[PDB]
Amino acid sequence: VEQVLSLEPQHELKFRGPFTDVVTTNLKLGNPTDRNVCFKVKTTVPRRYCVRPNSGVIDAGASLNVSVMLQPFDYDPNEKSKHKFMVQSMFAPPDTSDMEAVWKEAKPEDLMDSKLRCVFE
Amino acid sequence: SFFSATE
Repeated sequence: VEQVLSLEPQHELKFRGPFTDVVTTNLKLGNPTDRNVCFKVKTTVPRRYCVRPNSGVIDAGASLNVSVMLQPFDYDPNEKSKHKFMVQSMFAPPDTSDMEAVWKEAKPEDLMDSKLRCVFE
Repeated sequence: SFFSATE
């Protein structure tokens, strides 16, 4: 199922040092359609990043800049990959603003997944 | 494997 959002970057999030401090990089999500689109940002290491906003609605025709903040470290050595992100999107149903139940209700063909890899430079 | 990111 094709991602209707535009992503910039679309494949790799690049984080430049120093890695003793937070490193913020941008993820721009653009909605070229005539419908509002809900989105969620997920990662394999949620304790290592602060992502703002991490979910929400992008109105028809609008873009949103998501701040992805790599923290210096966390206390979770049992986190598998520190390096994978995913943007999940779905159209907002017309008469709906309780996004939580929408996501639960969603059929797999209604969910659009875009994966990204983090690279530390 | 993927978890909701937090702010």
